[PDB]
Amino acid sequence: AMSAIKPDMRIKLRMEGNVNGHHFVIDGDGTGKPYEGKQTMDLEVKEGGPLPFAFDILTTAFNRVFVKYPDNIQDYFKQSFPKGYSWERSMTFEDGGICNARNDITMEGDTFYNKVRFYGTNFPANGPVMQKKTLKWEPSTEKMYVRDGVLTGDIEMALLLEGNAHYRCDFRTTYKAKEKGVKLPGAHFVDHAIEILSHDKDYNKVKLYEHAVAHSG
Repeated sequence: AMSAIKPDMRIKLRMEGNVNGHHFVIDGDGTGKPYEGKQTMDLEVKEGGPLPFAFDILTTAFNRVFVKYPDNIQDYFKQSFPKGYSWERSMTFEDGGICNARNDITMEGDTFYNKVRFYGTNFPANGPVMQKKTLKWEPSTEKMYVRDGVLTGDIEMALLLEGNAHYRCDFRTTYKAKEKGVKLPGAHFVDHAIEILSHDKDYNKVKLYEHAVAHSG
């Protein structure tokens, strides 16, 4: 049988968000190569712009289907389709900032649909997020393992800032296939690299790119 996952897929996304009380809506239109672990999104703020905080804190919320998995590691996410899966994420920043995010991922035809919710709070008014001092996320390694019976990914993240410093964050994401029969994979790692390829001056429009590869170390 031919895989539910097609080698060239489109992506549709809407995020409803609130960071330090600032409400916003962002739409995404993208394409990706699931078996190459590559995807590109064009994002557009639809409400609440210009955003008064660093766009970078949102970008990892804009799907682990787009990972190049070797044949010796079980691919939980590609096995989650056609039905799909969802994830919940906590992001705990070094200065007390805290974000919680969720994505519900479904498939219709050649397109992944993403229903994203994003909540951030406790960011200091003088900190780099509210002051828009971020430059990029550094490439990262996500540790995939089963925690309390649920596939979980832990990441030590780092935002490069203006002025020779990093702003660090702990990610924990829980991943759940909609079909409860999908077998849990063995522990492994996923290397990520996310980058903004271009953006407007006020980040109303952003082009985003991610490359990810799975490995056993």
